[PDB]
Amino acid sequence: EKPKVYQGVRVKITVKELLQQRRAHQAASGGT
Amino acid sequence: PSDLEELEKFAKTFKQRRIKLGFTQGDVGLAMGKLYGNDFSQTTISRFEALNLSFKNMCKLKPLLEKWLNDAESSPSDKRKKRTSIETNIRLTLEKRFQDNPKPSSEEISMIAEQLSMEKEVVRVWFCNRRQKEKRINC
DNA sequence: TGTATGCAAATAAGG
DNA sequence: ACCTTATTTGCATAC
Repeated sequence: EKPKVYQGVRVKITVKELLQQRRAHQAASGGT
Repeated sequence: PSDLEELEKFAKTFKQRRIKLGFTQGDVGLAMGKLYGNDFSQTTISRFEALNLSFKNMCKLKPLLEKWLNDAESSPSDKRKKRTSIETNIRLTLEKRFQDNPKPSSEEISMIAEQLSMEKEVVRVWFCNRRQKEKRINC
């Protein structure tokens, strides 16, 4: 199987992605 | 007012409550079409519940969805152009026109519209979108 | 038979 | 007007 090249428009930053970044930051902040 | 914390929970809650009411994703959009002028698609509803929409796009849709669910839980029940479907034959001709002339003039757009029996603005938008696609695919 | 998604029409907002 | 860039959406279709 060969990777295709994504053709089209995507939501630049989804809420899903924003939430994941918070949890990553919160993990480091919670530790510090 | 909304926050990523509230949006995450509403998407979880909304899906749970809508299934119990017996509504499918598409039915929600159609009910939204009657309640609110713009008819929304199953695709948009799925993206809202999956948190795969933009922050502001979700913030905008949440109040409209909240009213429907509360109003429909209360009482038991159950300006945007439609996307034009371009058939493979029309698309192949347009791609051929894009090769010979990347940026058509309005007069050239009008002729192509008459040739393929399509409305002019759709052809104009198609070339505008096609040009952007070429930019992304070939940086 | 619903739900997720690739691809892309429609729209918004500057020149 | 219509070019641009940048998002909002929705057919069609694979799950």
